[PDB]
Amino acid sequence: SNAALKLMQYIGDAIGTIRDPQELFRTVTDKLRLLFAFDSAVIITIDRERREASVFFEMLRFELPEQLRHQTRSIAGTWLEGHLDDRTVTVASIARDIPSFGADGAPLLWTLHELGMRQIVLSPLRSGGRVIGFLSFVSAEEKLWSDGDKSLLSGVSSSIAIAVSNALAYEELRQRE
Amino acid sequence: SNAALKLMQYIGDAIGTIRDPQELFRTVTDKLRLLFAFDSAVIITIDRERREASVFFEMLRFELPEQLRHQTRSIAGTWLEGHLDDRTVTVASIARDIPSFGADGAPLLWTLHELGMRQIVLSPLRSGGRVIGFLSFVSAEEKLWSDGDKSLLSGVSSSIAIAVSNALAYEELRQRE
Repeated sequence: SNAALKLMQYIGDAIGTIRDPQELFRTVTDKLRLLFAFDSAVIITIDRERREASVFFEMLRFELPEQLRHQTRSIAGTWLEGHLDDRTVTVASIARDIPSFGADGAPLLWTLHELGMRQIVLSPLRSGGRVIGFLSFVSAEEKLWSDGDKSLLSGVSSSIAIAVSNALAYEELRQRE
Repeated sequence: SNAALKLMQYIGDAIGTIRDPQELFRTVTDKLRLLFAFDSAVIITIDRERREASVFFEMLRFELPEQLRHQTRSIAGTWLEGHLDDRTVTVASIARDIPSFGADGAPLLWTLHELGMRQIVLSPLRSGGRVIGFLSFVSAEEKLWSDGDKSLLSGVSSSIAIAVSNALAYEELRQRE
């Protein structure tokens, strides 16, 4: 109904008003909680050629160890690298839905499961035809996601992609001079 | 309505998939006609310091006089300069709501009326509190703009604000190259 409509208008408004990123994305993450269930959310940005991922923003309810607390890490040959072309939302059981899962090549995933996380949602972020990042949720319980929930998350993510791409361009401008 | 929600989702999606900016705005504009009945639209960029505005995108159903055609022009002392702090959408009768009308200070206004436009709407384009430009519509008929109409225009303008902001960033970026 108008619930999703109003959330998008709110995000839109927030984007064109709130000046600093860290407080923008807090406000946005908090409001997402009116439509979507999750315990923890992160925005990750992707460097396809360097095969790397960076934490762009986080709102965590757990605390992970330090080695896995790096802002940037390789994703070469990891489960995530296989979602670099996604158009739609992914809702996966950490321990069942991901073939990498083990202490082996998915240490992160293994540690998340260890922490008592059970479910991870991926919502791809696009700009100019390229996936530039993901919005992600992580939860202790397996939250039920209908196709329509997923569609609504896609739509709201369009907005976030928007905001994230803007920031990224203010960065690329900053470090070009 | 559902048509409103989809309109936003569609725009968010166009923005994340369409590499070419001119066809991005042709596409987004035409989709705006399904919910908004208007003659012609324009996207204008503002330069508050220099007191100028530039035509960024146009989708007109009429030609303008040679002398009103310019890419870049002064808005110093114009009725537009008074809307540079606007948060909300302005809907206005050309001959009744604009004090600059008729005076030689608003020749563009005059032509539009001459051309048979009667209502114009301003939608501020905003990125982090500052107005960077305007989306604007003209119609010969003075349609009723509900608050819900205006909210829709605002929310959708939000995304278009960041699309244009981004375009301007990449432009600078390809000069620093």
